[PDB]
Amino acid sequence: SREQLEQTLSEFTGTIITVSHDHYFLNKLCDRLLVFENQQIKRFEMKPQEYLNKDVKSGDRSEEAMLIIENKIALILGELSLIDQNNPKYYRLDEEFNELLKQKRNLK
Amino acid sequence: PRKGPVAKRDVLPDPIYNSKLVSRLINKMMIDGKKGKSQTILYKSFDIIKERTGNDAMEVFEQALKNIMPVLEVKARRVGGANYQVPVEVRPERRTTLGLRWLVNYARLRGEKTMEERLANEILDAANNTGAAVKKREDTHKMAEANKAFAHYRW
Amino acid sequence: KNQRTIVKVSGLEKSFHLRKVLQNLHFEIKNGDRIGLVGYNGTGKTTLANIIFGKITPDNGLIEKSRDLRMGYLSQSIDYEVSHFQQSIAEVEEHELFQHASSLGLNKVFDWSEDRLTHLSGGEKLKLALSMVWATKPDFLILDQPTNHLDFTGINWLVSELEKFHGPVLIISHDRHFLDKTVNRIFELEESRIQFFNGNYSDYRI
Amino acid sequence: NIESGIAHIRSTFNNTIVTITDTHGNAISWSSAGALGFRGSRKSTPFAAQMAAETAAKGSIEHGLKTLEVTVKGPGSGREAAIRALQAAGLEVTAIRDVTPVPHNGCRPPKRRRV
RNA sequence: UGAUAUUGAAUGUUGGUACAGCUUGUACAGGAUAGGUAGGAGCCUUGGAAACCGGAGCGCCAGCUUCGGUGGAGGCAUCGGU
Ligand SMILES: Nc1ncnc2c1ncn2[C@@H]1O[C@H](COP(=O)(O)OP(=O)(O)OP(=O)(O)O)[C@@H](O)[C@H]1O
Repeated sequence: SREQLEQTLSEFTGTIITVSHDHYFLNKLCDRLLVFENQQIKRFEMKPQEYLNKDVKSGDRSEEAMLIIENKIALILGELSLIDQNNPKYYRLDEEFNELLKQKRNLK
Repeated sequence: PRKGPVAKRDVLPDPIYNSKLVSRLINKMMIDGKKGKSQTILYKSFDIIKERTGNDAMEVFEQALKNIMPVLEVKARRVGGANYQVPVEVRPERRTTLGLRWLVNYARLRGEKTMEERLANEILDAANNTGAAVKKREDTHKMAEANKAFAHYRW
Repeated sequence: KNQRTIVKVSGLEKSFHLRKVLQNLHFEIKNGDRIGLVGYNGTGKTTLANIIFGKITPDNGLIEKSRDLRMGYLSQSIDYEVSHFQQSIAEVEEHELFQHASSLGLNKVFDWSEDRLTHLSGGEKLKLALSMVWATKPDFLILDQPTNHLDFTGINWLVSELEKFHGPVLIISHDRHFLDKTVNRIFELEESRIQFFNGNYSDYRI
Repeated sequence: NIESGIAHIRSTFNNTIVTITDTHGNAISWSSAGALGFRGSRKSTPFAAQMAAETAAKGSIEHGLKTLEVTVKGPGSGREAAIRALQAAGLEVTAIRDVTPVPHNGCRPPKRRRV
């Protein structure tokens, strides 16, 4: 009965409001949340599973830096993987890589 | 285009808040060249922002955009059989463009009756970064981080 | 203390009208057994439990149990037990009950009005019902459909507490995950005949 | 509890395995792209090699290593990422040594793919 | 194929029983890791209190545990609150 209900509700094109503490059932069916917290109802535009596994945004103004710097490390690391150490281009990429790694340490 | 980068277009600062960002959002809200409607919507929204929060509307708006503007986006690249999403840094101008666009679009989808109210609520959510537009920014950052391996690829 | 058989069922038959529910069931519950009684709706799981508890007399068969055995029964009609909570305060040592209650998240149960106590959430009813059963210090636990209305909190509580419990536990549940944490044996009741599987519920499925 | 060890990096075209052993080759710990949940194409990428090296290193640091000798095998692209990742974990890398097996004209290779 | 008789000895490993010792005990608040019950206002103290350090086990990451070395007069409570 639960399996049949799950199949049917995934197809239903109308509005569904479900209360369940079976988070699996919720996570399969629901795409948005109304959370009852601290005597307030807040609407969140995310799945049940994502809301719980969130991580506070206390340093969300800094994650932007950690994201950009790390993505540069990935780009330079990728190129180095394809080039022999004997190519003069290797030297420049390695210096930048070590310098960028220092920045990563400073942000952490 | 192939020739090379093309001259971007300036906007005048809004008469009331003396802000180019406000003016740009007004253009993003405008439909069918009806700039009147969009200016009225925004000014009414900013009154709701000040009347609700009590803080200055501009400060709330600027705080909201900060939470919306993305830093890394993903660009698709067809590498043989499978298509790879390559993470790319977002130019400062593009950050502003995406922020205003995302804000406006998701604001239009909200459930309040009037756009000004809708827009106001959306900006407030972004101020606390819990709205739809915020979620969009989360998604792109997830995609970029997930496909971080392929950053090497690029044009 | 040991694994001495506490409940032994043999040739248990039970019918309603013309519908056979239980047909020739032989099983034993021993000390420390954490048994999941599974099976689809209407298979007789509650009927079986009530016969084990003694609410329903079987048509045939014998139920052997220690004469002094105390059987804590969570039951399904919580409404009746929770309505008697006012009566239970006089019969149960207040202290222990309230100690549990606070853990289950029902804070300051002492102060609740009879209005609220009649208007409870179905999840509150269960939390109050659970606390009551455990304060009675039963030697054998029967938990019909637990974790139905419980939140993350009450599920973590019911798990950590079941593990601690000394006597045997018979859990009637459809919740795969609750079974996959608390039980080591599955009793599958199908076509009025019980089949036995070792381990939790996931392996039972396989 | 041992300090000096060898880091065997097996970088193939499909996966990068990193085993960490003592100087006498007793396995302390190991990690591989597959072990970290990468699948298919992802395991090959040098990014995965980095993560594999880090995970192997952090497992070893419990036993208390400080200096590593690195040996690289196979034609994969992982070696540089895995080596830099080991340095970033804190363990100093004395020397890198390519020990990819080279036959002196031995066994017939498998037939060439017609892709 | 198993039990058992012919059929013995020593060791190691692993369960059950009885005894003894080491000990072991964290909801929240409360000063904090409060196992239950009983008496309970004195107890310990160069026969080493507190405090410092080292060692070790546990641990809910708060912390308690005891072998100890420095250390030398307090330390703990019923009262108080929780
Ligand atoms: N007193 C009764 N009189 C008649 N029929 C009954 C009686 N009790 C149960 N039944 C029926 O016999 C079967 C036994 O139901 P029972 O409550 O024992 O099942 P269950 O395993 O608890 O199911 P569910 O999980 O759906 O509660 C069902 O068909 C039920 O309708």
